[PDB]
Amino acid sequence: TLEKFVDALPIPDTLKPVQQSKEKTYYEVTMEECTHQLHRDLPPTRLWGYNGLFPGPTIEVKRNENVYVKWMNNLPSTHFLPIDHTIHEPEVKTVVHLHGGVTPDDSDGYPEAWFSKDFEQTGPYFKREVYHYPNQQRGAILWYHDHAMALTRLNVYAGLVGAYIIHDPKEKRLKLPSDEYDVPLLITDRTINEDGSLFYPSAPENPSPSLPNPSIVPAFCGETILVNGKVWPYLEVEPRKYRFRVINASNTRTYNLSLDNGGDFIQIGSDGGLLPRSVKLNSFSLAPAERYDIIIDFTAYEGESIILANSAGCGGDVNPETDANIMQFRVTKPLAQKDESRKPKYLASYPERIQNIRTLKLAGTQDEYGRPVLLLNNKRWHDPVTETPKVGTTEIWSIINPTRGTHPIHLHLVSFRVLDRRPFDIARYQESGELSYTGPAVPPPPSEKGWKDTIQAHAGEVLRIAATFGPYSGRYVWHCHILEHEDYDMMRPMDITDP
Ligand SMILES: [Cl-]
Ligand SMILES: [Cl-]
Ligand SMILES: [Cl-]
Ligand SMILES: [Cu+2]
Ligand SMILES: [Cu+2]
Ligand SMILES: [Cu+2]
Ligand SMILES: [Cu+2]
Ligand SMILES: [Mg+2]
Ligand SMILES: [Mg+2]
Repeated sequence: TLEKFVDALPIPDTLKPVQQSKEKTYYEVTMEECTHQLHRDLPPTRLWGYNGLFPGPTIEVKRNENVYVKWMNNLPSTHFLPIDHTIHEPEVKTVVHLHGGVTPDDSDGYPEAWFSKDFEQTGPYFKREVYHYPNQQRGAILWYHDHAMALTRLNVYAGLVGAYIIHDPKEKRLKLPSDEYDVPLLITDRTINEDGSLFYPSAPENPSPSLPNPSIVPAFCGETILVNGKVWPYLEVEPRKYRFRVINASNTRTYNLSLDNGGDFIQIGSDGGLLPRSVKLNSFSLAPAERYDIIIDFTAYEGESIILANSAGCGGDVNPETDANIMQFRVTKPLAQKDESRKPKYLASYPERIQNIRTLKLAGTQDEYGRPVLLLNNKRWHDPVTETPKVGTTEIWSIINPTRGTHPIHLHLVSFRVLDRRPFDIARYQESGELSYTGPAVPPPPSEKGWKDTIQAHAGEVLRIAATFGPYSGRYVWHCHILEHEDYDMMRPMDITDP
């Protein structure tokens, strides 16, 4: 397998605007097929990248910065990965979603607002070439990625992911590490052929002769882990505090991260911005689309090499020589100036009436070919909309998971608070539809006491979340963020209504 830790960690450059005034910022980003080497010892890999880069450029904005992005497709008219024509027109369709954006519905990247090459053909909900992001929200780590109907798992795996950071000037008072000591880490697992080409499966394990070819698969676990577009890279760091913006941009894989020297992470932020209080952690779970804003303090580790290790299995136990590793920190860079950054415990203050409660079951069916189809509340993507909360109101969603696995559930537009999780008897529930609890409520850990947009709904548990639906009304979605589930068919429209 590929030799670990021989490539330096790329730091994506920060995108420069086409035009900027004190009241509006305009960006243009083109999706291009490109070639990049993913490891020292590989030929360059064919990729699809925002501005021909993988990951895409990091976009940095301020809170309330009035931003417009013209996202353009300059990709070829055929895909290089296997398309299953049975799960749901040009073959290649794209649309960009700003994950976590508090975004008007026509700029949110609705899966059926897709466009082909040069906007030549467009989906039924296509309305505008230039997206508007008012950024009227808390400072946070966001990210952008492809969201095209039934192609998301392919377009993302091809390389269409990038970080988007919202900076709230008020948070400067905290003196958190910044500028060159504030580094995004976009983690993607991939399987790469000896010739450098990406591998994505064209059929699952099931040997049924019925299956289409290609056929969608239920989950993808990559052989190799990349960070910022390089396999098992190293980052040289000074002996001081750094801020890392940690993004799981993988299709299916969940990571459980630790430092191999026993050092701790200080978590300062979750998907929806800073936590109320920082949390000292020896390890944390990071499912697809979750973000952790962390400080690592290398001050006491001068000279050390420190592995960012993974203990979570994906289709089996981790292999210590491969997916047990993420990247390596080398604390060998000479300290360039005194570290004036801080790691305050007390970060933010967040103070309500519940207007409605909603019960949602994570369900399955089998399709005509015998393949598993994953569903939200036993409905299909194209069923009439059922999640129709009113604008300005707060609901509790009780998400019941009787399946055997965890699903990272994401709601667009909003962030929400976690109330509790509670285990239930699956068999009982499955025969009767009655909830019977096998233990007490588990209140959220400190990591989940702030604002989330993507949340792990564990097997055999009821997860309750509380969300206020706004500020905008219109047509959004919610879905599992395992992309293989999302595409078939664990995604539903969500209408925030306004009389
Ligand atoms: Cl700093
Ligand atoms: Cl985990
Ligand atoms: Cl609101
Ligand atoms: Cu997303
Ligand atoms: Cu999203
Ligand atoms: Cu799922
Ligand atoms: Cu989405
Ligand atoms: Mg740079
Ligand atoms: Mg059924």
